[PDB]
Amino acid sequence: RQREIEMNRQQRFFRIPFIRKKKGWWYAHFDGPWIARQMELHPDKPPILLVAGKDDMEMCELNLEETGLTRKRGAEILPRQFEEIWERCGGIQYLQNAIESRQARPTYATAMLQS
Amino acid sequence: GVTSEGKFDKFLEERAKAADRLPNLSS
Repeated sequence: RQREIEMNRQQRFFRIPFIRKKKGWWYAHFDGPWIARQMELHPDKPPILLVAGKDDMEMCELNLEETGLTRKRGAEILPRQFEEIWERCGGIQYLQNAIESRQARPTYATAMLQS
Repeated sequence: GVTSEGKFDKFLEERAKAADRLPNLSS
């Protein structure tokens, strides 16, 4: 269910450039303190989409508080700024497939697709 | 403690490398 998650865990969204010109971008959706979705967009490359469970080995293992993301001015973004790019890159089908195959850890994002 | 933010930095650097195996859109 979406509201019970919502009403207990703040959903927070971040984007930062990769270190060395055009930069690649690292996007994240934190479901409370722990990452739920990760998206990596490099110039002239296909997107990398990552969801908790299936892609744990490629995803941030730190608690949000530990990352320093909340203390980097300009890193935090609107939910919709993440969502629009996630959806444009095929993130809905990606997560849905992960759910279907029983590879996705239940998060706010999967609750969003339970609709 | 900012060892953890160092850790986040190292993490980002390895992720940044994870795309060099991907094909270019241009060719």
